[PDB]
Amino acid sequence: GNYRLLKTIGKGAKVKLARHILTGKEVAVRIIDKTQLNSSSLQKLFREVRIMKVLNHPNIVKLFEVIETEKTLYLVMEYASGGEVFDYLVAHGRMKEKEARAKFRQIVSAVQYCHQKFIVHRDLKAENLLLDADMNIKIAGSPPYAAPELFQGKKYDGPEVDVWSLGVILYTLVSGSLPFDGQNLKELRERVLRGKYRIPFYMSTDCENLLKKFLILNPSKRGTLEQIMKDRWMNVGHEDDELKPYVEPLPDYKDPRRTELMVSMGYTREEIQDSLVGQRYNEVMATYLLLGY
Amino acid sequence: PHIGNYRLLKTIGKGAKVKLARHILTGKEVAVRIIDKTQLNSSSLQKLFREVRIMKVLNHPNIVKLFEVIETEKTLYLVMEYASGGEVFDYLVAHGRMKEKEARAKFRQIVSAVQYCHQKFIVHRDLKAENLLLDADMNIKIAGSPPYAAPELFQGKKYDGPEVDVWSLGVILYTLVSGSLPFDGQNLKELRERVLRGKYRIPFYMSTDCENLLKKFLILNPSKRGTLEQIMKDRWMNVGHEDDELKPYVEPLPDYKDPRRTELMVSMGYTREEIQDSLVGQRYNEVMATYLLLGY
Repeated sequence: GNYRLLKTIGKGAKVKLARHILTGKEVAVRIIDKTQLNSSSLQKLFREVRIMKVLNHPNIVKLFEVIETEKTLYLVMEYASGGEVFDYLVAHGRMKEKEARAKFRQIVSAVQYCHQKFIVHRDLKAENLLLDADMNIKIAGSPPYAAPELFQGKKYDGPEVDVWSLGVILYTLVSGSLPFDGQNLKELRERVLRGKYRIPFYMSTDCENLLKKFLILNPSKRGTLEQIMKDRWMNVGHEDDELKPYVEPLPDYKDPRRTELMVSMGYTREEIQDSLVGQRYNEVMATYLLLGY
Repeated sequence: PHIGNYRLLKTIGKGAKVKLARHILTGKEVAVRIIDKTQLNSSSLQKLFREVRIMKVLNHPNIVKLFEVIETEKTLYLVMEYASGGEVFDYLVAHGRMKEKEARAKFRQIVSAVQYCHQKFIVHRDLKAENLLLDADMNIKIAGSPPYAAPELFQGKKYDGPEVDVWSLGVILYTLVSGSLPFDGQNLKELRERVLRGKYRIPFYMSTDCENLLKKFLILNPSKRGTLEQIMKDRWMNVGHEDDELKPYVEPLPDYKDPRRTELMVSMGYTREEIQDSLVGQRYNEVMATYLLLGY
């Protein structure tokens, strides 16, 4: 629709770099063929959509428009033009702790924001953490991140799962490698269940102390992130601004500047209003959003 | 571009490297695996050595043959069978599912090969299809891991037995005939929930024979699973082999005295003496390699 599709940036669903016509703005459009999706995967797709709609945090990709046809679902979102953090590491060794922290602060914020809404990512990879033009985290190979309880036939519901995973993340962020590894599953399981991981000589005690806060075998012995947020390593170099849960900014559905512009385009205030209050994510809403730059 | 007796040709796998090469004195093609041991951490070294001990012993037309080991302090070299036709994985993604007649052909070799390993109390412990290669003649050669895991993994159960391999083989069959995995998910929890339940989708075109055989592999309770030797008697396995049933593989006795080759080797300047010693020795030095490679 409304969007001039530029190149492809992910295949086989496809993902297309596009420019929103009326605003000139760049968006990634995810194009999904529902007809190919088996029963179970469709539920997951729908669940995923419901979640995007509601997430609004600077470090989680923003959803801009959903366009639905019988065969195809299109998702228009924020383009992360910085690649994956995965790459960045393989590119540029380990991160120095100053930089790991910078990134890791945003990650922890994002996930904790999710948590505020009783949403569990349930599957943090680093195939999952993107970066934008300015090296900011944007959130959108899975085994090493699995929590113990997985391998134990334990329930796998909580936020505590995410916390564990973040532990893993931190470690690879600062070590350039996974804490728990193996040439296979049995081994990775024996290694994860033991919980012991190699401390690199260059690690700060502060860092190791924070690692301990995440990677705790017993699930319901794990900090909330809101606690973790108070951790000392997290807040080095922020002596005056400590990490706190992110607070959503208040809805602004009435910006006269854009409403103006949109009337110019032929939208009625009426609908602009309806679409936002509605959180419909129709073209009216996309347009309002994209004029938000 | 040298090492022992091998002209290294192209690279065929990176980041250890694996180089197609031509054994000079015989003209034969071999895949050389070059490993930098300095880079291997403690644990990984044990697994390498363990892996080497095993190769040296395996001798089955559908497991890659080990030809030579060349050890240096930093670098270990493993010279072996080159399977030119790539992975079965690929072949499927290339040419839909296999029809049963063909699934069976391949799957016979696979089950033979694993069972041969079992005779030797060796458990592959990690059958992928990233693991099953094909040679020039579409024969299986044995050398993405999660969907193959047996239940007991996710349950904290011990994970030692042959029974592990059997389950995996179940998975293999299924993908071999369906062109896809019996147990899937967008993630671990789901793949676990799916594997623990055991239920998998039956495709409309599947024979009842086939599904009967699948049931024989994929049984939740580990110590309720056939040996492969039982499985080998299965009806589906043996359709189209009414007169030759799959039985455990019997490897043929050693011949360290092939006059034809010993000859040619003397010609090259090896002493019978040493040819003899290397083989009895199961040294896997250049003398042995050459003997082996002359066996084509």
